[PDB]
Amino acid sequence: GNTVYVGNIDPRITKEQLYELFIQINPVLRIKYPKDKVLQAYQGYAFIEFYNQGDAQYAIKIMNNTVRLYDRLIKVRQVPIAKLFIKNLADSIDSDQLVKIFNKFGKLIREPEIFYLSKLKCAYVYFEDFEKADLAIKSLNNQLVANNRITVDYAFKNGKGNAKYGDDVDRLLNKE
Amino acid sequence: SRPGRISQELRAIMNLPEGQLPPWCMKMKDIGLPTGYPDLKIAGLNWDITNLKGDVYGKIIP
Repeated sequence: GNTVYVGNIDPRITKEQLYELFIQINPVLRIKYPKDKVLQAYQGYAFIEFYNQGDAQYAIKIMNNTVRLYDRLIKVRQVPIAKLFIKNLADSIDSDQLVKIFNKFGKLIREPEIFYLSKLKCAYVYFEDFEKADLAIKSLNNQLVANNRITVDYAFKNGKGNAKYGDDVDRLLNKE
Repeated sequence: SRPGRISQELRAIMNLPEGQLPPWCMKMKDIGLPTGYPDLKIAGLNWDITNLKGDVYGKIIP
């Protein structure tokens, strides 16, 4: 009730700095900021405990998608994904066929989202793992599916696939 | 460390150039001041903009 989940923290961010940031928003009781013991790095997320439910709720309203630390937008919720842009789908290509085409390369976190630019049928596909996302790019970029030639690369957030997605590795290791 | 002060190191990490209010102050106009700091003054909201100097953008003044 009084604790909030903070996500998408660049691993160079120290705990002193998390305290310095969140005391601007309300007084802070404690911070749990987990360290991966093997790598001796932080894991991308923290838990910030305020003094009561009200201050926490305030913090979530104010802080959520307001602050960029090392250019990355911080998330704050109560209680790190491989996203690909696919261009030039055939009319035939269901949401289901996308699932079947990308399944074979690795696990998908959610179902695809289809949208249209300009006539130009596109989709977002969401992979659990950047390692698996890479295979799908290599195998399907500039290839023929249902007689249409598609392109496959990482979506814009400026792009997914940056180095600081060792956050992907930490979350896979620690099981989301 | 205090509410209303932000170190140069954190400012650099935030990409916040000097003479600018931190990005969360805009939302405070809509939603209101911090529930845990009833007496917080922020320069350009409820404190004269002349006080926005250096690391300081606000201060708890009753």
